[PDB]
Formats: sequence, structure tokens, C-alpha cells
Amino acid sequence: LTLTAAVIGDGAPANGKTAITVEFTVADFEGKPLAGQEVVITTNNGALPNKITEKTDANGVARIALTNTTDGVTVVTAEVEGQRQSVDTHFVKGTIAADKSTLAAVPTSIIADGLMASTITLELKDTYGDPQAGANVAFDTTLGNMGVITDHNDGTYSAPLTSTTLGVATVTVKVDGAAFSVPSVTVNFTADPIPDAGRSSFTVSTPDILADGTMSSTLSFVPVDKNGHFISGMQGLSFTQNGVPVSISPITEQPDSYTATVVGNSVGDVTITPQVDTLILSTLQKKISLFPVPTLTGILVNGQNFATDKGFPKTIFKNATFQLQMDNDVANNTQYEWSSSFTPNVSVNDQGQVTITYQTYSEVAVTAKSKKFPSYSVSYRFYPNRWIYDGGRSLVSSLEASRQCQGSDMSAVLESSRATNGTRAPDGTLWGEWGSLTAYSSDWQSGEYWVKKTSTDFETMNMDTGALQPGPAYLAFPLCALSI
Repeated sequence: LTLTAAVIGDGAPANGKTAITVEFTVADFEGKPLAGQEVVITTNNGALPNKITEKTDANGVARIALTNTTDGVTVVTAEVEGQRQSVDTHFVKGTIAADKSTLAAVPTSIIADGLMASTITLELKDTYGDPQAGANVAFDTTLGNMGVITDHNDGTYSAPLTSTTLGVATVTVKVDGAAFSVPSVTVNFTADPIPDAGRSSFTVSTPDILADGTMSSTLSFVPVDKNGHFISGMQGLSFTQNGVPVSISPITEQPDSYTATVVGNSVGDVTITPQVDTLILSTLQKKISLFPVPTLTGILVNGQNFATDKGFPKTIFKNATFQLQMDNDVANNTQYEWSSSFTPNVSVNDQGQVTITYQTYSEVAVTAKSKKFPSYSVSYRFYPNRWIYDGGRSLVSSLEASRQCQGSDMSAVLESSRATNGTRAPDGTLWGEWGSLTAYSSDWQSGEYWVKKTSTDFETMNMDTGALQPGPAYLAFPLCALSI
């Protein structure tokens, strides 16, 4: 009898799933099909199944469906009562397809530890969508250290990726030395979010500030991890404060630090320390000292102490002098640099001692500049309107005094209304503001001095008592005043 074969579906992928079929038909010497005939069919090259035995159907056919994970030529042979027939079948290796493959990084964010690793996984598939193992694969990264590629013999390949440097890595693939276009993946190599007290630092621009609620000190926090990495995108960062109440501005992240400013309205100390949620870097704490604002507390004039908002002095004369007082004690004056805006007419020494030497003609200012905080200074302003001086030391008549004090159009015997008021005070009068002139120089003696009520009516004033008295016009000292 005869044994003829027909191959159906040849050239199947060598995926061990798709099958090639072979139909053997057994016929008699004449050409008719024989049924119920026993047929043994065998395959080679590792194909499955290897051997099958069966009977021919009514059309005298006995078939086999075979698969193979091994490409190349698979021979299938049938044997029946001596007769033997063979045919070659072909299994083709798959063709790797980038559009059917995948690449992933997990996790996608890693600490630039040099140890923590992202596992890069490639799912290598072919054109038919089948997995391809044993391929020569390599991963490439723009940054970091790619580990060793392990073929999981299932179609997937993996390798650990680490980095000691900060940055973003792009991983790509290469099969058989050539680039394989599966979409690249990224891996952000970041810093440990936990600051290392030792490498991190905390700085204040200035340790001492004025308690005016305006002068500020800048806080600069630089958090570095245990690897020496600067830590960015920090959440839960704050600046604690211990001491006098202070105002800390919101914090601003920079590319290399975290800053903020602080001002305060209460005198005292305060230690500011960085805290990153749960962690308080106490070894970084810094102190800021808020000082009292320099302030003019009074004017010391020949035994008195006048307030600063009275306009003193309205009158002046050669050698007149007073001591401005800073912060309730003149001992504090050496903490400032003293200067006058109109010299030498108005002089000031290092003790805040102001002494008049010549007349003024406009407003004048004596300024005290803080040595500690140079940007701060306080000034005492005044604008005298009377310049007093003598018209002789000898005792003269009122007519004499009158002429002697009229050396200028703006000269005349001092008006009594401006000479005194009885007591000492910043009332704009000569005696009221300065007291007895005898206390300033040797040009003024104790005694009666002529003062003026009207052009013809002269009065007299006691220099030591500041007392006015209208009546006995004998002789008296000429008291001149130049309006200025």
C-alpha cells in the first residue's frame, strides 16, 4: 500500500505554541483510502509531541499537530506496515519588535545612596508577541552605575541601577550591540530627605539687631544629607524660636539653601533652630540679640533737665552749653558718634555736650549716631531766635544801655517778656532756659541787668534770681539781644 503526506501551516514560529500540521493518507495499491489503519508518527529536533500512534479516519488520513521551541528543520515521519514516509517542516525564530516590548524602572525615584537601586525591567517580545529569552541584552544609562543583566529565561531581563550623584537618569536598551527602540525610562536620583546635623549648617546674617520691628537678620539653612547631598524640595521645615517673642517671615527654598528673615519688637535674646518635621537640629541653633532703640531722653542745662519736645533753646549766647542725654544716662553717650550740622557756631563733643560759640541763622541739628548700629541715629533740632551778649561790663544808665545794645537794626535791649518768667523752664526765655549767665563764663556778673518793657520803659532783672522788678532805675548792666 501507499503512504502520502501533506504539510499544512509550515513556517510556524518556534514559540512552542503555534502548530504545523501534517496529514498522512494511507491508500491501497489501487489508490483508495484505507481506514482503521494503525500509523506511528514521530518528530525530531525537540518538537512536541515526539511520537503518536493512531488509526486513519474514513478518508484514510492520520494527522499530527506539532510545535517546537527550537527553530530550524523538524522532520516528521510516518510508518505503516513497513512503509515509511518523511517530510521536513520549518519552525522560524521570532523577530524582536520594539513596539511590542516594554521597559520599566521601579521604583522611579531613588536616593543617590550609591546603594539604593531601581530595578530596570525589559519585557522582550517579538513580532508575533511572543517572549524571547537568551537574547544578548544591555541597558544604558545617562547617569549612574548599571548593574549586571540577568536573563530570567521567560522573556524578561533585569538589572539594578544605583548612583552616588544627584540627577535624572535615562535608561535605554541595546540588543546584540544595536539600539532597540523600546521607549526609554527615567529614574530620579535624589538626596536622602533626612538632614545630617554634621554636614548641614544654619546661619544668621547678623547676630544683633534693633528691637524696632524693622531691622532684620536673615536666616540661611543649608540641609545636607549623610551623603553630602544638598536636600531640595523640603517639606515640613520650620524655624523654632526660644526666648523673647520674634517674627519669622515665611521660609523660601533656594537652589542651595532655605532662607527667611526675622525682626522683633521686644528687647532680649532668642535662639532659632531649624526643624525638619520630627527632627530638631539643636546643634545648629543660633542666637539673635534684640537691642533697645537709641533714644534722646532729655536735656541737661545748668542743673535742670528739660523735655525734648519744647523747642529749647529759643535764646543762645557765647559759651552757652547743655548736655543731650541718650537712653536715660549720659554715661551712654560714648556709644554714639556726635556731630553738629552748623560748626563751629554750634559744637558738640564726644559726651553730647553742646556749646554755642557764635549765632545761628536757621534751624540747626546735633546728631547722635549709634556706633553699634550705624544705620541708626537720632537728632536734636532747634532754631534759636535770640542771640544774647553784653554791651559793656560797667554799670550804666538805661539810656546808655539802650544805645549800647542798638548796634544793629535787629539789636536792642532784651525784651523783658523774653528775659525771664520767674522760674526755670523751657519757656523760650533767657533766664528760664539757661538760669544765671554767670554759670557759663566770666563775662557776666551777679547783679541787676537792664531789660526792656517798651521803647521808653526799661525794667531790670536780677541775674541770679531770674526775678524781674519794675521801679528803681539807677544803674545796671547792659543786656543786649540780637534777634536772629
